[PDB]
Amino acid sequence: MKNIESLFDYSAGQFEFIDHLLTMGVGVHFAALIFFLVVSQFVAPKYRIATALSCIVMVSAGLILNSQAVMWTDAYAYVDGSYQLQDLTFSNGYRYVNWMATIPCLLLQLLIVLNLKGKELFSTATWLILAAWGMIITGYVGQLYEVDDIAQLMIWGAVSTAFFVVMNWIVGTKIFKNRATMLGGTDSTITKVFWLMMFAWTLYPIAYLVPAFMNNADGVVLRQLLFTIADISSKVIYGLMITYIAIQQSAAAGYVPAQQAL
Ligand SMILES: CCCCCCCC/C=C\CCCCCCCC(=O)OC[C@H](O)CO
Ligand SMILES: *C/C=C(C)/C=C/C=C(C)/C=C/C1=C(C)CCCC1(C)C
Ligand SMILES: CCCCCCCC/C=C\CCCCCCCC(=O)O
Ligand SMILES: CCCCCCCC/C=C\CCCCCCCC(=O)O
Ligand SMILES: [Cl-]
Repeated sequence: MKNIESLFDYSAGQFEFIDHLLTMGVGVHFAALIFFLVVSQFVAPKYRIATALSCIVMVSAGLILNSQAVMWTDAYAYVDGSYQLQDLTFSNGYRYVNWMATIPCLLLQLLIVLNLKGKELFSTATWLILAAWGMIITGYVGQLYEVDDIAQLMIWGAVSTAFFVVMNWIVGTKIFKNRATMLGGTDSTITKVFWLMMFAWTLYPIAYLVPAFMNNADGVVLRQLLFTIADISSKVIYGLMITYIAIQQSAAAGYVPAQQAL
């Protein structure tokens, strides 16, 4: 009742498009899961956790997308020519709770392929996860108000954006100060990963703001479309680049299965 999805009836085309976006997302993540599983054998032990983290992200995201898809079809019924709310079973808040788990995984795999270790790894991961959790929690509280109090959504979103900026500064600083340690020419690749991250993660706050500038049923569809683009880019495409970097550095370090795979 606190999310704008509950305010509207949906045309068959809007309802089925959203359903198909979510089910397509389930398929893409679980297909990618198999890919990350199979190629982990070609990654040196030093980096293999990075590919395992992608597996964890795929199943985490895939399970939440599957849950959203079933909640969506549980919540609405086709009555008198439109899909109408029947039960209070759909909200975006499950995405937020999940980010508490997947964002730390996405950040950790980056730090691993940057060749951080020991105390710097643990210390950097700690500040990044705290910043990320601060971002997610303040965003979560904000979107509880996307119907009733847009001013409060904006203020919680400003606080959340401050955490996002500081998090990105930490990430960027570590990348640019450590890319000279990277093997196999991946010092070039990692810079592209950072820009991909900036682009993809910025789509989420744009989706967060849809209630402020497109509070109608098409805005609900747009938000799910943006989430879908952002999820695939920030998790799947990002994971593929992380895995490429891990295998390339593994090969340059003399791991034979990596050398043969490439
Ligand atoms: C809520 C309103 C707040 C508005 C706030 C607007 C400020 C945005 C400016 C920068 C964002 C930081 C993004 C991080 C970009 C990477 C920075 C970096 O990596 O620094 C390079 C390093 O210094 C070399 O070694
Ligand atoms: C796979 C999911 C990912 C990478 C989620 C990332 C989410 C964010 C970067 C969220 C950022 C937000 C803000 C910067 C302010 C508005 C509230 C958020 C939480 C949507
Ligand atoms: C309050 C929340 C704080 C959470 C801190 C999280 C701590 C994570 C620290 C580092 C995880 C590294 C584990 C995997 C080791 C990879 C190194 C390797 O195998 O080459
Ligand atoms: C229970 C798992 C959550 C772990 C939280 C630990 C990380 C703390 C990070 C920053 C906390 C930001 C506090 C914002 C809460 C205020 C919202 C409210 O209480 O209404
Ligand atoms: Cl997620």
